[PDB]
Amino acid sequence: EDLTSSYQRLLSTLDNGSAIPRVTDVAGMALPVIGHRWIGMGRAERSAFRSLVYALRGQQKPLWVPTHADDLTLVATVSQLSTALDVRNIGYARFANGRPGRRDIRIELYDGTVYHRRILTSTELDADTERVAIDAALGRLVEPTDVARICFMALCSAASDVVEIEHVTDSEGVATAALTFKGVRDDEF
Amino acid sequence: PPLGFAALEERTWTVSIGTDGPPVVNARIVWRLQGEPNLVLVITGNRIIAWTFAPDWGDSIVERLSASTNILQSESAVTQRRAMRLAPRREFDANMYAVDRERQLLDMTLFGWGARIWALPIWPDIQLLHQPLAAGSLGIPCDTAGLDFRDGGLAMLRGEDAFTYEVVEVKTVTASGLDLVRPVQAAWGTGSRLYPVRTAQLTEQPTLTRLTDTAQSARVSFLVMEPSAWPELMPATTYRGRPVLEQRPDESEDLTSSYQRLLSTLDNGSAIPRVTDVAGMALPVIGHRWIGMGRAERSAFRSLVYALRGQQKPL
Amino acid sequence: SFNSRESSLADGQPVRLYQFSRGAIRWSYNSSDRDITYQNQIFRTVPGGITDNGIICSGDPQSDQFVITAPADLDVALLYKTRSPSDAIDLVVYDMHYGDAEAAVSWVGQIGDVDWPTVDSCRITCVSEDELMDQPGLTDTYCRTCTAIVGDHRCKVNLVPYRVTLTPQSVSAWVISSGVVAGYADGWFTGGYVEWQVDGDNYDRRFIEQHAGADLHILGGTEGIPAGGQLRVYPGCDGLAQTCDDKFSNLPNFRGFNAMQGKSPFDGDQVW
Amino acid sequence: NPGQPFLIRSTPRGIPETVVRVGRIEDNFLGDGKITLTVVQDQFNLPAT
Amino acid sequence: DEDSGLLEITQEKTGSTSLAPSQLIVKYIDQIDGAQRQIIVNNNAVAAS
Ligand SMILES: [Fe+3]
Repeated sequence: EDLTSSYQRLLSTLDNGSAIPRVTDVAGMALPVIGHRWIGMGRAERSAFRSLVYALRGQQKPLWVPTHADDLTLVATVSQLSTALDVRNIGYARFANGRPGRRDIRIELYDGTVYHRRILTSTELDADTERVAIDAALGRLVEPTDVARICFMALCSAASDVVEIEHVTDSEGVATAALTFKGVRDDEF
Repeated sequence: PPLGFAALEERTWTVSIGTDGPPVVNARIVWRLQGEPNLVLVITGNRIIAWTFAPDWGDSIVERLSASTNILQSESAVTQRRAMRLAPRREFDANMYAVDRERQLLDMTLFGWGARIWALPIWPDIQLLHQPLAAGSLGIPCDTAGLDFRDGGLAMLRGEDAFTYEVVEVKTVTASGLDLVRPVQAAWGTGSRLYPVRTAQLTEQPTLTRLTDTAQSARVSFLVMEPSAWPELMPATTYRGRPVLEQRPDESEDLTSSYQRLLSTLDNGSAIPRVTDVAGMALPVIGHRWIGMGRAERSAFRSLVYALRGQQKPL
Repeated sequence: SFNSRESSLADGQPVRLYQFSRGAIRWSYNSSDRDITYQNQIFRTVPGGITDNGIICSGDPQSDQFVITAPADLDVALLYKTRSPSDAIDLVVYDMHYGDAEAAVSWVGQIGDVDWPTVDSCRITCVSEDELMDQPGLTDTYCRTCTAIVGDHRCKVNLVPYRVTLTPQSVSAWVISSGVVAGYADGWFTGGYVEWQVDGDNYDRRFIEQHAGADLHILGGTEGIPAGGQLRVYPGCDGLAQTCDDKFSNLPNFRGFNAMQGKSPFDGDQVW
Repeated sequence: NPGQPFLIRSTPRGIPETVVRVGRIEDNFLGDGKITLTVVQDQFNLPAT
Repeated sequence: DEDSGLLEITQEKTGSTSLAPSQLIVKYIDQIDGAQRQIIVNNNAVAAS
């Protein structure tokens, strides 16, 4: 089932009168909302999902919810010790220059090894290429041909406490459920 | 900054204004020198980001004109009208797509700029250049008949991709071109699109639906925060000093009529009700539909709508 | 045409204008989406709009308030954010229709209270002159002291000769110190007030708790006092007859009753 | 204005031309556009004898 | 009037006549001596009913 995303904001106090309204950003921060679906096809997966649901305790316990997009694509290989990842210019510097949300990276190499990094600051280099920085190292030299996706990470928690576990066949069978996660400012800040 | 000025020497710096910064430009640059009172150069303005996404035209784009007119009627069928907003608020509803290099740009722009003023191009007013525009030329000779072009407005050239674009300030309309104050710094040949630009804001953040790994369809809705001046013209025919609607409505969708009455005070108890005619007059209600199939008809309809001012002006 | 437009059934284009005036400074605002020029005065357009709740004239000052809603960044209301201005901001409300140069006066009054319920809005409560009739009117007591504020219309004492213009030496949280006043006897300035120019022909006034040597104590703190601005300081009268005559020689106008009688009735019990 | 007398007629209600004196006033020039008045019949007079 | 500037009249307040007083006592002070004095005002028509 096709899924979409939204940027929920505390954008109240629109203050509409008769002439013209005016919207003020109380916080100037965007918390993304992401939907999730999964298929069990097994007792172990269903038990793990139930344990996860119990651990969540509704919206209380947060957890990172990586996306699965392809926002960033490499245009030049990066040495293992280099921290100057080069990506296609997508206006990142003007929009994203270091702030909570959209400042985490998952390399997700072809083999299967995934590296979690932390953006520090992005600088504009060219109308087509940039030199976004990272926190520390990459692990090895990776060419642009050996990257699948980047899938910006973001801390999120459940948006609706109620969870529907649609049992179809049996405990040892297929099952369906839907979950929605919303960004939240947490993790000591 | 510390640098001597030679006698009879004029040093002209290049004040480069970037595109990234706080929305409100509140700058006070001070040129302080010994034995001279401070000569502060104050730079003021605002920073805006233009909407450079082309929405597909598979589904009709809906333009909404809304105004406020609170009317109160007495016991008799007499109405006094108090049209409130002189310039109706304009809302645009459309659907769009983003696949190659536009999905990530759209996501970044929405996350960053969010609920802030945009520079929305008028998609229904698309226009194609007839002759190439030389770089640095002042003035774009193009049709301006029944277009949303106003003196001191904005214009936005576009190319095949989102990146290929540039915004200029239009001084006046000569009925054949657009007088410009700043020369164009890049030349686009025939085929580049021309769009009128009006300030707009995201009424509600679109709910993005994922189609595949890199693909998202959005239902973007925009509201313009600037008055939309337009001539107000009524139908040529006149009857008893009032306009007459001579247009024949479209019959594609069946239409009905009703006789609305101020038939309140039914006074239903338990035994039997009894309805009293406060005024004993019937005011009919009629529906109307039309098809433009032309720029002139659409301009005339817009002028009629502006002249109506909601329920205020009768005909 | 204003009355004709009001009676008109199709030309109704209401627009409400507000004029906030404080002496030589005027603030003009309009509720429409574009500026309006009236009587050579242009009214600014506030992003977000300015609107009221209605006018009530029921004869009860407590109930007939006028409420104004406007953004939190409104210039006239911004003054009240830190401290209420000493002078009252008179407000006059006009009514006019777009395209007509004639306007009618609807409401006249002064600011009564201002608050900022939300960051995106501000509520102003405007009061009429009728509310000033709730306070008592006795204003008379047979006590020893003067019972008159120095400089009032009853004391008839001219304070202009006693005006002292000075630049403060140092300003602290609660104390403003100046060496010029150090040459006066302790308590010379006690009971006086300090006035200085804020903008145009309007001054803000502050009373003095006590004067001792070179240090002056300001009631309610010294916040808002410019550290280098010019300040005018007037003395204060204790109210005692000896104080009134020795310092100001205004004994003939002394409104107090020092030694006429404290209790003596003519219908008591025993005179001795 | 308060205390100002004026005439009111409403044939459907069966009320002939009547002289009334204004009482409480509550008008709304902007927004609802509702001007509501409370009036009383004119019966105030101070005889000289 | 309804067509001359009247929108709607809701309250009627027909009132009553059997109630209300028949005798009224007015107390006043004479400034010549400052002694309390009173006068009596009667409503014969209402009093009979
Ligand atoms: Fe005195």
